[PDB]
Amino acid sequence: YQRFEQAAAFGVIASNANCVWIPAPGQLITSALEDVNIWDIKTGDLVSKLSDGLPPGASDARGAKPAECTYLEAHKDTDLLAVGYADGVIKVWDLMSKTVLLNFNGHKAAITLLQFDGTGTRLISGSKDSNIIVWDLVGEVGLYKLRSHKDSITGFWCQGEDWLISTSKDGMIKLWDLKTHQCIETHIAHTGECWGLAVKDDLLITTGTDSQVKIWKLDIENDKMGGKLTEMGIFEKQSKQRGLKIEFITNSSDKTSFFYIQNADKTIETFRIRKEEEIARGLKKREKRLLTEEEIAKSIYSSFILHPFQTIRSLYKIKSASWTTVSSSKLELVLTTSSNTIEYYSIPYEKRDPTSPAPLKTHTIELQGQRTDVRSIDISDDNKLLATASNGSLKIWNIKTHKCIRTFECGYALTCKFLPGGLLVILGTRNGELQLFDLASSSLLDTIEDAHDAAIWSLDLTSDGKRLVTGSADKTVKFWDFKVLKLHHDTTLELTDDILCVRVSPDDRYLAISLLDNTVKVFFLDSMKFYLSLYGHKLPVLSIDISFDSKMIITSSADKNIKIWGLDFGDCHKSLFAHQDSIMNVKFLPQSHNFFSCSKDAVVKYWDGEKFECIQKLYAHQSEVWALAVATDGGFVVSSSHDHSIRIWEETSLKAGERLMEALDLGIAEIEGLEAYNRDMKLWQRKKLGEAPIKPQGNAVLIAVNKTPEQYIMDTLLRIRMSQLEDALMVMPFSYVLKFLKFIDTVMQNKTLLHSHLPLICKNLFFIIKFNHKELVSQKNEELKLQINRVKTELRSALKSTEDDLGFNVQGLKFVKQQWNLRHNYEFVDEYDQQEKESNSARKRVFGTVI
Amino acid sequence: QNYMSKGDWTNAFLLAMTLDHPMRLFNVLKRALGESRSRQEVIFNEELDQAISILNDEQLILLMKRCRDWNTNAKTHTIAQRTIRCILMHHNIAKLSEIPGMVKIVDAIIPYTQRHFTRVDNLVEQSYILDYALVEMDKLF
Amino acid sequence: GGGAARRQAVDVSPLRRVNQAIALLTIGAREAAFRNIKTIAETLAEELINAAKGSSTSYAIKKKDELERVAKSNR
Amino acid sequence: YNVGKAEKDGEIRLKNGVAMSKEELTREDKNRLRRALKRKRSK
Amino acid sequence: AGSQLKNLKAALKARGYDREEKKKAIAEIREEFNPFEIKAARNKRIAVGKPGISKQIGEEQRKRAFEAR
RNA sequence: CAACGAGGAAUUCCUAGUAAGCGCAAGUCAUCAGCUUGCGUUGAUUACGUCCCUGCCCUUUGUACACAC
Repeated sequence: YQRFEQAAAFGVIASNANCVWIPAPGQLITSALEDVNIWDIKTGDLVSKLSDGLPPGASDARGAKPAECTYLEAHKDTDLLAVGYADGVIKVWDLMSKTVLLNFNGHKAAITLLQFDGTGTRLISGSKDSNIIVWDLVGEVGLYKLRSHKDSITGFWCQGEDWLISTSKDGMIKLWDLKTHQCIETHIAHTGECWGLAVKDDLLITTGTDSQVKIWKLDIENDKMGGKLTEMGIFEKQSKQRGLKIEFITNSSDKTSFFYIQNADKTIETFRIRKEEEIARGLKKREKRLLTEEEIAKSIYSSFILHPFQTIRSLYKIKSASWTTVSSSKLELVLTTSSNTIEYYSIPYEKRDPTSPAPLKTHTIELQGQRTDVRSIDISDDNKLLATASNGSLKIWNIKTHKCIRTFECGYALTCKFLPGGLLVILGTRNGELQLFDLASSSLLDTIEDAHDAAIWSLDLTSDGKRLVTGSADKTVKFWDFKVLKLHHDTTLELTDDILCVRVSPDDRYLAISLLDNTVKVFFLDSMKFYLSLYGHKLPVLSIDISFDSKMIITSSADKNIKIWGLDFGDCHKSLFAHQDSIMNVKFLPQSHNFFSCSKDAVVKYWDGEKFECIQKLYAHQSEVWALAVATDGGFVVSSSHDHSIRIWEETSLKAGERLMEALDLGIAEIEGLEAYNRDMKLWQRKKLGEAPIKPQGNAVLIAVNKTPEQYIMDTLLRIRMSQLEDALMVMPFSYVLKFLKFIDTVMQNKTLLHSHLPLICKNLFFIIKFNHKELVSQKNEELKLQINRVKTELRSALKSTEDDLGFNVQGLKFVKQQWNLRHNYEFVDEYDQQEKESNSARKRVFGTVI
Repeated sequence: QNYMSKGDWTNAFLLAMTLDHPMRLFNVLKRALGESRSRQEVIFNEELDQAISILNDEQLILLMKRCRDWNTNAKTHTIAQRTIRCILMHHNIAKLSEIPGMVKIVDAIIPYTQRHFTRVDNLVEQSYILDYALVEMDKLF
Repeated sequence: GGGAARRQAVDVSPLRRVNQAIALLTIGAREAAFRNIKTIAETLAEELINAAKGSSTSYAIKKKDELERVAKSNR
Repeated sequence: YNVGKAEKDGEIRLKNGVAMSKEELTREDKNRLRRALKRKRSK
Repeated sequence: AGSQLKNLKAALKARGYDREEKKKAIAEIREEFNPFEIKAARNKRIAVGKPGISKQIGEEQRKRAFEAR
């Protein structure tokens, strides 16, 4: 088969991520969906779209959504870009050659921050699962995983090798000793979430849910447990929403610091922090009226040391920001907003006055976007493309360059079409208005106010183009002719129900209209004849398509399935269930019975109309695919979605016993090696110090598991099971029994792991010598005789030491119970009433017996 | 958490008792007991058993409930016996009896201590095969 | 080892030694009587005499010497 | 006396004897103890 | 060696809203894991017949012959 | 001037009145006589262990009441 693929994607400038700024104002790296694009603020031309080397839609593209980019981060000097995606992976690229250097999957959910540290070679990454991982770049390895937060890492701040400090989407800020990787000090920052973190070395600043911004003093050289990071006071903002990024600078040329808190909505609150001279010369002024009350006033600091500044607003909702500074009169701040647009503002400040009632944007890159989701896409014969938006941004892109060359202002526009000669656009809006535009001249040929009483929903030209059909939610369809280049309403068909799709056949034959009442009706255009009524879809029914032979129609709806109908008798053929949310649009190919359907769950799907298979399952969008349009000839198809994207699609095993034996042999070899080393040390310290042994290096596996040999043998002796322990001890020969006795003799000098394994040592040792008693008492060596005596003394001392406190506790606890009894048990002198009282007050337990 | 990491078992013990973290309490008592066997009237270190000596009624009733359900093992029973012993030798016996609830605990853990006394006494009994093997090894010449 | 062609020498219990002794003697008498002039009684007599004195002219103790020598080899 | 279940709700008390507190268990042991309780319910 | 059930579960994990792939896979595993409708001889130096299919064509042939007579 | 002197690679079955040898009868509504089923006579070798390999199965709270583990 001649399958499909993706040629190019565009329409996005700023997506659901952050932005990094690079100096030459300068350029900007930001996110498109799953690929990063670089822009020069000066002009705004797309100078780079760094993308994955595999086209989404190819043979090896995997069966899921692609990983949306979610955090840009840049190493300036050594020229790297660490970008991180929504599945958790981190790709590190060199910006010179634009290839992938490092892949750093690691995480389990989407990631929220990156940071290079010690400028090169180290990258720390925080994610929507609460881990935060340190990575080395010279080893390609996750070094450390700091794991104690609970919800989602909202920010952190590190210095090199000793201290990190993170704050997460619970209420908690944490300080991490990066030598031990244990959390040192934990506070509750804000009572809900904690969304911000910034610090200029003395003061730390955090923000939470609503306007309460908290100043902290971190004293890194502190020694107390609670008090490495203390809280110094709160203050307020003007926004009652989530401040979610704070960032600082030190402008030179005096020395000064500025920080911003961007908000959820539309607003960045900028702040100047002042200097120690005006701290000292402002302290007395609030210390006026002359001291317990004045000390309470001086303690209740934030408004003192912090100074608000020019509160920069924007038109849309703010997603990310970053700035640069010179002279303290060029706080030059780039800002990517949600409705895709970047904006380069710059506030001046004459070091006392900010010299403006409201700041000024110096650049704005917004030409290659829409600011809303494209509710309708269209195409020329083959050359141009039509994108229809809610703000009014009709845009005429071109296929061969992916640049909008022509754009207008219409309104809440949901459907549009071209006109068959090209260079002319019809469009209908969500109120009762229709509009006409062109390509060479300006916007409005004419608008028709009161084109319909209510929301228009779908229009269609005839194949010659002179006559178009508009169906609207005022329960009417209308017909319009082109009189000479103006619209002529002549007839109108009022239905009982809100018509929401129209279509004609591609040979002027049928008019199929989709009603809100779960059905479609097929009419004859030449008679308004009411040929057919196709029924049985069971929810209101979206896009129709008529085939090129005018024999076969498709019918999409919100029932998550498309139905194929034969138009000769109105008989159904398939009812194939696609698309688990809602099929928004469905379109045939030009010459074939193959078709495409794009749906509300971020997927387009390629089907055939003969076997009714799914030919292909294309997976490049991220959100609700609102429209798609096929070429008139040739058959390449464009699809446009809710993530502001427009994309083209073209054609192409030991056991117990022997484990204990090998553990015993290496353990006792290490043990008597160290004992020979100690005898060598005593002889070369008691004799002429001219020589000694060189070095016994400790065993590989013993230093690899970090265990003394007694502990190594002790845990493998633990790890054999009780059912095969009497076999594990019976398999081993008498030489291993003798070195087992050496092992027990050494282990009851370390009285820590003697007392934690007393019954195990007793059981194993007594079975060993009880089984090997005949040979043991025939061995003739005073070393083993002294060994047995030493083991006997230390073992029996440990056992009598534990049963001493056992017997003590028995007699003490029964004394306690008995003195409680003789204090207040009861008063019976008569033995029969006494025994009946004790029988009524006894402990009962009921048992299931068999008779 | 910082005390349990860096060592320091007495203030770790009283924080585990205040927070009522029972597995951490067993760990701080087991670690302090093991290092008490290591180093060298007093059974824990002196600061920790003074910290046991100065806790009040509801704290020692939850401590003895912890000792009660640790004593049902034959493994975790030594820690329970050392804690019961230091409570017994650092508190007042009339106070311990007249605390409301301290008979439904000590009657629960008298028979378990008797079971362990029987088991460890039989271990001492069958520990004399070493003595028999030594008298044979000395008869060998 | 899954079929790694390596042999390991084992000892052999006395019931297996008596079993394999009677087997070696009798089938040696059969093949020694296979198509010669002698019968099974005379070949078995020669076999039992030579095996009694241990002459290394018998099938049976030549087979024993081969089995013991292979065990000595890949001991 | 035999070790039943805990008389609190932030506590988990196994019949071994080892009482664990839910505030002191990490999330790995929380998932592991939940699956183990699911096994002991399912049998 | 290993069970026909274990090999059948392995074949289902091997083969894994298309329809004809499932028609092909189901027909393939049916005519593979049905060994009693072929006949296999033993090569002295192997599917040698299809008994049920030969039987049904031999009896449908004489069935239509009998109805014709 | 054809075959053949105990039958290759592989493969199947088998543990005591068993494998195998031996004959004698019957012919029981299905099946069988190109044989089938009985009946006695003679009667062993080697395992009777093990989960190492190949597989198949079971359990993974001890519950059922002490003691013990």
